[PDB]
Amino acid sequence: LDPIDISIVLNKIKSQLEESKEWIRRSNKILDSI
Amino acid sequence: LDPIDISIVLNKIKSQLEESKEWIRRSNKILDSI
Amino acid sequence: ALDPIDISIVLNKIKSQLEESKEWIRRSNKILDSI
Amino acid sequence: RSDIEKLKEAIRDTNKAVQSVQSSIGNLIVAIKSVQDYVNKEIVPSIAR
Amino acid sequence: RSDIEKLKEAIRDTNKAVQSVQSSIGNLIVAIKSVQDYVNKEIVPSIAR
Amino acid sequence: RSDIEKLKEAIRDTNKAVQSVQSSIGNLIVAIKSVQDYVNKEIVPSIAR
Ligand SMILES: [Ca+2]
Repeated sequence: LDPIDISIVLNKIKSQLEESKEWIRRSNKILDSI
Repeated sequence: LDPIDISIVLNKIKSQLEESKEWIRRSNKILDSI
Repeated sequence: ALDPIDISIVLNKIKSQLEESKEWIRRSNKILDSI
Repeated sequence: RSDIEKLKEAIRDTNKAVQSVQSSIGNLIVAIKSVQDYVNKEIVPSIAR
Repeated sequence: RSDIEKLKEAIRDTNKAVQSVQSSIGNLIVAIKSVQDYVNKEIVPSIAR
Repeated sequence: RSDIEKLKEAIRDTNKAVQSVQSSIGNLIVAIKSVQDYVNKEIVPSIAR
């Protein structure tokens, strides 16, 4: 049978997670300036 | 075999996710009032 | 002879991390109460 | 009405959004657990049979 | 920039971080649904035969 | 502490909650991939045989 392949969606989630982490990094950097 | 059916929980996740979206909407509009 | 799938370790970690997230919100809300 | 009270309410709303996400992640665990159980209790025996 | 302005932007970045998490969960639903559908459409028929 | 310092600590706590959620999602990905791989390497070849 053809294998299940959800790599497209998993790779998308990994990409959105990296974005989420960058925003939190930016938030904390601003808080550090206070 | 009986088919696997997790559509209820997945649509429940979709519901809780829309609630989360509205909470961010409110938060963003209060910050604008500053 | 097919081994059953067992992702219980990772699921239990996700659960613990979820409980850790609830604790951080608890603390946030508590500080906000003290304002 | 004060800026400090506005920030306070904003954070309070962000927290609620995060709480909703926490609930959603809890249900994702159940959904994935259900797939595991289905594979182990239905598909695996069927193939071993 | 003032302490109030800094706090307002901090919370704005945090909300964006939650918004990305929300997107992630949306796609986690899609991935799990795809596994469900693959099991139902490709595996169960095969096993029934 | 001041109101400003309190809002600040409230927002670090919230960010740490988001980070725990980020970690939890990362592991959700791992769990789903494990399911996919199990289907493709254990179930599918079995049915093929
Ligand atoms: Ca409040």
